[PDB]
This record gives sequence, structure tokens and C-alpha cells, in this order.
Amino acid sequence: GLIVDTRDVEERVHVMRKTKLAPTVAHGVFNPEFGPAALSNKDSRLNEGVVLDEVIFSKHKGDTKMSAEDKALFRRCAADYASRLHSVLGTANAPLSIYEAIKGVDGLDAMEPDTAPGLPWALQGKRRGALIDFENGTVGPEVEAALKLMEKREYKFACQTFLKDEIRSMEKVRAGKTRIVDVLPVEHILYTRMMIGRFCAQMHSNNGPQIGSAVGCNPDVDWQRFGTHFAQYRNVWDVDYSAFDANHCSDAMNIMFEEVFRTEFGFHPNAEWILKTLVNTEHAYENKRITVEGGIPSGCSATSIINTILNNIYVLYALRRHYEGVELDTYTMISYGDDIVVASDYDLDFEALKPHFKSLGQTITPADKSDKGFVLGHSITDVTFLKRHFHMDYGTGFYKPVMASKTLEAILSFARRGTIQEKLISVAGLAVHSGPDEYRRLFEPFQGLFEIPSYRSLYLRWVNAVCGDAAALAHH
RNA sequence: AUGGGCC
RNA sequence: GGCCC
Repeated sequence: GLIVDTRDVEERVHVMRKTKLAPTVAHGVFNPEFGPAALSNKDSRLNEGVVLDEVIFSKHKGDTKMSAEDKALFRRCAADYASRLHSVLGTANAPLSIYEAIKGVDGLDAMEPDTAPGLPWALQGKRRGALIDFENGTVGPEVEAALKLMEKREYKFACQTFLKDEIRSMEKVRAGKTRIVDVLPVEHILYTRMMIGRFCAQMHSNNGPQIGSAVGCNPDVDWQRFGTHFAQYRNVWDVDYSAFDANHCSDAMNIMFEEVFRTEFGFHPNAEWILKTLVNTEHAYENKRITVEGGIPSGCSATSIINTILNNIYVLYALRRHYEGVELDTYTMISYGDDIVVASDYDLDFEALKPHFKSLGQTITPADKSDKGFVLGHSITDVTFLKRHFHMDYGTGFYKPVMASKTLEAILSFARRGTIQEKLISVAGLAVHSGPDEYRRLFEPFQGLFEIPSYRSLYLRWVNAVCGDAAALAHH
């Protein structure tokens, strides 16, 4: 978005310097072009004269203003997508109780009891369990007073900026391109879940191309469902965004909230309000307070779903701005936040759509190589979704999510102290789709030191998971 | 060091 | 706890 004000204040909000990710035995074997992100300005791996604080906020390059004609069209697309969305999900979108917003429901996982509480609770040295009882699903006086302010629509807040401790490419580590996490206060997350938690639960349960959303999917079993759907189409596009979250313009965000979360769709009047507080935000980083107009904070309850919804409307927006008679059945798509797969039988020109996306402040590029443009004829077996390829399994004839060996090597090369064993079993579930040989090679540095699941046992687990009958068929 | 999903 | 976003 657009940084409108940068003010220095005496109260310093500390960020986590020093990585918690340490090199494993695999690191010296695979030697990955990957490492922990830079969290300190004094990190020796950084390029000379590169200030980490400057790069972190470089993504805020402005807040695109839309004309009345573009806003009217966006409203049409948002309303059209909202129509489709609420037709599938239903309109039982009444507020969640405090209990259900903490403990979750079918399709909605419980609130994390031990994560960061946000501001100003972090300045008071308070943990999440001091404000909210996560066992019995009740709140303290601090949160209850804040919920009352949210009812009255008078609630104000700041976002706590944390540097994301994660593995990134050595190029990005050297460029100081550390991603940031905008931690929202716990009561905001609770109230958002109260306002739109039913809806979010319904979206997770009804994931697929019909609503254009993969939020809630299990790639192990859903790759077959998605793969067979997208293979039915003549053209498939792997569309990349840059700073997707940051580049949501206030116009687009506001209109989407207005069209999707209407009271006629069964929402409480405050659902629209609480989401609109994400448009213009105040961010606290160290001694600095930064006001930003536009963009979506990462730490909101429904960041992925909001991002997914917008992504759907953007594609419908872009196409209708260029072509005539474009409807929801003109194409098919699945998204998960900024990650997107688009398909159609019409020879659509995505290179021509570039400026139309730019009118929303979004920059689209092909994921497929550098290429120097979007091309036609690509199938689902060419594209990447959720860092996973679409490969056919030799033994079953089902689509399976295959990750790049280079990526798996990177993931395996680092871990937090004493979590290597638990991480190994978790990553094994991802590595099983690379085949027996690559599976053996990936875990070769770990042999005799940890327990590595056999390829056979995870393959049979997957077969049953993707389709129960296919596992029984290999017995008949 | 987070939201959300899945394991 | 890990992964994806």
C-alpha cells in the first residue's frame, strides 16, 4: 500500500533477531542454495551497504486509485463472484459465539492458545492465555472490554511487525528480502472469527474450482480432484503476482467487503466493518510507527480467504475489461491466496491482461520460465500450485503432488533444535511422491541417526487416502 | 516470530 | 511440531 506517515516513538517494540533454524546433517550433503532469512542488520551474509529496515518496507509502493468506471465494473465482478459463492455455501452466516470462535467448528480449527497476542499486550508482557481461557472458551475483562468497543465500531489497534524466521533462497537472503508478519491483537482475530467464522468454515468444506478456492484442501487427496478437472481444458496458466498482499488497493478491498459480506447474505453488520479496519493500518516496528493505506495484513484471521476471494474477482475483472460477454463459466480457476491456476478453452491472452491487472495495482507475470510472455497450450502437468507439481502416479493412475527435489533438500537441510525427528516424518509425507529412488536419496544423510518411514508404508497410506476403493482393488 | 489450511 | 500460503 501507501506509507502516509512515519513517526518515531519512545516505546520500542522488539523484533526477534537471530534465527531458530539450525543446519542439519543433510546441509553438508546437499549444500542448498538456501538459508535462514536475515533477521539482523548486522548479519554478515547481507550485501554491503544494504539496510534491512529499508528493504522490508519497499513492497509498499503506493495505493492504486480506481476510476468510477473501474469501480463500477469491480462492483459488478465482486457481486457476481459473491452470488456464486453464497449460492454454493448457503447463507447461514450468523455470528459465531465466543466459545465457537475460540474452539472452532467443523471446517474451522481452534485458535492457537500459545501464539503471539499482538499489541498493546506485547508491551505489557502478556501471553495469550492471560487474556483468553482456551480450555473452556471464555475471555477475560481485557478482551471483553475490547469486544464491546468493536460492537460500537470504535475499536482502534496497531499491528505488531515481526520478521519471518524462515528458509529463503540465498539470493533473497543476500538482498535482505525478509518477509514480514503483521501480528494483529488477539481480540481482533477473535472478533473477525465471530463475524465470518461460519463463512470461512463453509469455504474450507466446499473447496474446489466451483468457488475457485483451495483453502481447506489436502493436496495428498485433492490433487486427483483438481488435476482431472484442469486436464479437461485446452489452456492452463500459471500466473504469478508480486507483493500480492501489499498491492491490494483500498478501492478494491472496500468494494469486495461491501459486496461479499452484505447483511442480505446473513452476515452481522459488523462483518463488513471489522474487515474494513484492515484497509488503513498502523504498524509498530521497533521505535517506529508506520501508517499504511491499502494492502492486507498477514496476521488477520481470514487473510488467505480474503486474498483468495480478491484473486477470483481480479481475474473476472481483468477479462471483462478486455473482452465482451465474459462470465464465470468463460473460464475456471483455483486459488490459495496469491497462488493461482487459471484454465479455459478460449484462447485467452493474459499478456494483454497485464495493464488491466495494473489498474488494480497488481503485476502479473508467467511462472512458466521467464518465457517473455504468457503462451497457450500448456496443460496442468506443466504448472505449479502450492509448491507442488501435478504428476501421474505410475501404480494407481492418480494425480500426486510432487515437490521439486531442490526444495525438499532445502527443507531437510534446516530445523529447529530437537525437532528434526518430528520434521523428518512430516517431510516424508511430502517426499513419498518423488518416487522410491529420490525418497531414498533425500533421507540418505539421515540413516542410522533418526527413524525414517519406509517408502512402502507411506505409499500405501497415500493410496488409501486418495481413494479408499483403489487400496481395496489391489486386494481383490 | 503469525493468520489460515492440511499432516 | 512440520509444511503450504
